Amino acid sequence: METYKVTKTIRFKLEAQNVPEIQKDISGGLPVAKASFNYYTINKKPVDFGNEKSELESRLKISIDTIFKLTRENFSKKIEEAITADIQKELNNGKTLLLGDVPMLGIENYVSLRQILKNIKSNQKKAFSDLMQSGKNYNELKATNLYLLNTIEQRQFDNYKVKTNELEKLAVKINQATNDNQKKELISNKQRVAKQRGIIMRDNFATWKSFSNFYRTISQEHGKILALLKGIEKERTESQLLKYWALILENNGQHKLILIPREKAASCKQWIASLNPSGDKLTKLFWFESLTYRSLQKLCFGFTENGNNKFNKNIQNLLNGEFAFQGDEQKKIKFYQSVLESKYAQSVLNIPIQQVQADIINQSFASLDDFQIALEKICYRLFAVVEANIEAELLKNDKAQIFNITSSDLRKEAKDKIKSHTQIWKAFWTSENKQNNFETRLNPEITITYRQPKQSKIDKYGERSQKNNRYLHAQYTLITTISEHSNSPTKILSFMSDDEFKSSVDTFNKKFKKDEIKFAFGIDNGEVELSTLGVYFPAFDKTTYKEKVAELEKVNDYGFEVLTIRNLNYKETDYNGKERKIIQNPSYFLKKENYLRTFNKSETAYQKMFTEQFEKKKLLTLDLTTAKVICGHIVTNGDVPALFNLWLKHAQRNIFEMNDHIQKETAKKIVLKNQLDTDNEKLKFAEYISKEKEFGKLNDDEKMKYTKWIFEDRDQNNFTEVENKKFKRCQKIYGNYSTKAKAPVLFASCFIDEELQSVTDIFDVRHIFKKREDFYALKTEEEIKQLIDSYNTNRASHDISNEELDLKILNTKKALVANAVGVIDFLYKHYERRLGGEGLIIKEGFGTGKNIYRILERKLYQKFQNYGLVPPIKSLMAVRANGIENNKNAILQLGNVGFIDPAGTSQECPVCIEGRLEHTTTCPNKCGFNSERIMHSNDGIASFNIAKRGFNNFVKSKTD
RNA sequence: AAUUUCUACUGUUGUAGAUGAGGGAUCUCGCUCCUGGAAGAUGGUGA
RNA sequence: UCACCAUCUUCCAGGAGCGAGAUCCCUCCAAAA
Repeated sequence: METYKVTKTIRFKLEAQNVPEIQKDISGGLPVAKASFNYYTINKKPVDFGNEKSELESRLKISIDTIFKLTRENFSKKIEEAITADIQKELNNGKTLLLGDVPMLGIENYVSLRQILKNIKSNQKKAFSDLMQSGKNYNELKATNLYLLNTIEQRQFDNYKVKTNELEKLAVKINQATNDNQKKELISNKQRVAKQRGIIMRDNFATWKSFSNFYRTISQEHGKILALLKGIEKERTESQLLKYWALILENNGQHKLILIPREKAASCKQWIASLNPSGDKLTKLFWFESLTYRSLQKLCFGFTENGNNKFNKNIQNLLNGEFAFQGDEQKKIKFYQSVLESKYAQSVLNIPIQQVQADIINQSFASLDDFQIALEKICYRLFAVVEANIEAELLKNDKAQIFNITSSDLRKEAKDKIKSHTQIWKAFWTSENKQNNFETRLNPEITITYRQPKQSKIDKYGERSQKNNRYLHAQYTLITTISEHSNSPTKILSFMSDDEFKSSVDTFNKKFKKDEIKFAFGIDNGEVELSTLGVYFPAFDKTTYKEKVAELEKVNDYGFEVLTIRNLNYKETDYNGKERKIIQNPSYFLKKENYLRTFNKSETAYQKMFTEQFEKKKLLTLDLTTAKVICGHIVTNGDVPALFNLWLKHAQRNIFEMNDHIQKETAKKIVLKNQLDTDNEKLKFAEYISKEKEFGKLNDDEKMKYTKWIFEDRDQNNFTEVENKKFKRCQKIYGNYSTKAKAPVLFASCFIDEELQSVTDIFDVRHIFKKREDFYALKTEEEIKQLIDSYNTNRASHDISNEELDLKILNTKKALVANAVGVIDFLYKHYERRLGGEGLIIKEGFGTGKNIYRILERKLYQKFQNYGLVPPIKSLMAVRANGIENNKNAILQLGNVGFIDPAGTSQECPVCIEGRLEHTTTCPNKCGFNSERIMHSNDGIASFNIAKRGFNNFVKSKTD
């Protein structure tokens, strides 16, 4: 399908060769210099600007008389007069009524409208509050000046006073007897009490409420204008760093940067243009020139109204501003064509006269866009010169400054696995690009950043350590931005209104035909670990159980190949006398080349190794948790350690905040256990894992049954379907704790000063830690327990702040999701190629309404956006809406992406549906299904079910 | 504890993923200090 | 029994200073001696 004007920021390492001027000025990257490839774009000198402040001031000097006309709210004349009377008080001394800003805006004589409004608001509430506390009556109220409130009904305040009274009563209960449990309880109640009171006040008070709205109104304009000012001022850098003309020099397969002083710029070009156009004399020079549709606009119009722009002065006859071109694309296009056609234009706009003439001037266009694209399409020009001795002449005369561009990839051309970003940069220079009319486009703007090496790793840690690493040094980082598929419509769905968006996206969705679909994936929502994955094909929809099972027996025909690690413990010794462990990075044992260079072994040994250490399988599901791609291979257990780190930190954070829960001076004994015995603990736990709203509807016996339904076998605790359904609805976080099944979990209960079997605080250690077999290879459970035990009491162990903890976690999350995105991308390609069609990525519709999952959602989307299978959009998380509730048939579609309802889960059998089932266990209905040689675990059945339903919903979905 | 990515693991030239860049307004909720009022426990005030 | 003082504490309201989070919009190529 089509492609998009995707924009990608990119960056490279800079090395100083000669910086006579830059070095004069020489935590994170710091801007130091900004430069452009376009000799015209430099000419926007800062001085080329007026005193914009004064004009904006015209928008701000509101008078008292207009204020009531600035609001949608309706006020009784008496209320309006009172506001005016109040304002008259405030009208004293200062006269310049303003929005409110830096005194530079309006001089100290200024008074903020917002503040005055906020003032009055505060005074009224305060006055009212103390009246309340004093215990006066309605008549008292009426005799007061509370214009905002004295209009309040006799009825209403009754409530409020009563309620107020309630707070007083409650307060003495808190003044006295100082019992925590009840005091907390009491505080809760009061909080509630206050909640509704606010509701009451907020909602039931028209004058108050109205005014509230009024204040909430005035602030919006102030906010809109303030954004403008900030933008303007920030952009309006009086001494803006943009002072250099950017050039490109190539030499010996390496590219160099050149920055020229502005003053010298002019003359430079002159000298430049006199040289030969082509050759193979080693040294080469480059520069950019182009004209843009967007610039035409700003050339043809703009300052025109100001009487400044001299271009339009000379073409007045050709014309009536841009706005005059109302509902007529043929007018603008022909207008423009004339402009171009205009020799005068041709005398100063550096354009391909011949080319423009042949295609632009000569031809007509169906729509404005078409014209636009062509313009910039052609306008983009790349110039080259061949001559030796160039750089010294530039240095000798032009006082130029030069930089070197470098990376890991650059410094070895002679290899295959180049990083994805470097392709772009490389591909840019190629002739084929030029042949295609500069498909890939370099924006004419660049950035230079400085980054002081971080102290923390310098002195005693890498410097004195004599390490190989180069973070401790000074660095110059180049920031650039590139385009893809520029020669394509700049389709934007962002700016649409309500009804508009839905139509547009639907039109988009029409691209995909129901018969084209060949396969559909599915992503489970399970929180036991990251997630689980499945795939489906329509052919599985047979008519009878026997047909379905037989079809399901063709995994050799439909499945995907996989490699599995045999022995994790496996390790070797290299040619340098150090142990390598396979588990830590399998690649060293996969890619033949690396193996040889490391271990000095022969081809046959490699072959024997390969065969012995691994296994091959074909499956219809997968464990996404640990999955990674290596050298075009899928491995379940590729990266154990990534998970491990995740959990560990997981543990660290939750435990640390538990102790740091202002647990001051109280012996909140935090005890770590592998299970829970008493009902008090169990009941105190199930609450954490259920919705309080639905929890309150359970009785004590139901609460007891719920705990048994959690911590006890459900095959013997004969709960009813309604009980199960109620429990499922109560369930908040999906999980498993069946007795001590193959995923044992810990617990971090917190006794209160002793083993008092009545009250406790228990975070589900599902937030803290879980145990898996695989980890053992890394560390022994005893070592694992000892380590974590450090957390609970060892305060000194917490030498690092949260600011680090959080970002470590956040980035750890990023890494997993990145591995995930790799596997999913790989798979998609495979099937596509294998079946010659497009598939559907169906995801459990977890959203804002209902953390990784959000992340997973996002990054997934972007990997697919470069493919153009999905619309362009503001931001996925600012899109989603209703239509995702109470329907097993519901579906939301965005391109090939789709969201559905979470009703129903693993239990539904693939074949007989109704029979509850577990992986490795035969169907209770004896339908004939088996999961022995088709899936990997229990979770696989779920991800199979979700796709099955998702595809059925998609076909059911009808635009008809 | 080799990095445009120091972002992941291993590790002085590997496997993956990386648009992102900058920036700002509004609104809520947590924690400290200040001013006034409410309201409460003592000891002196007159039976 | 009542006006004020002594003492310490709870609460609300209002103001300032500090911290976290949702939600939205913009930025990323143009001139004459």
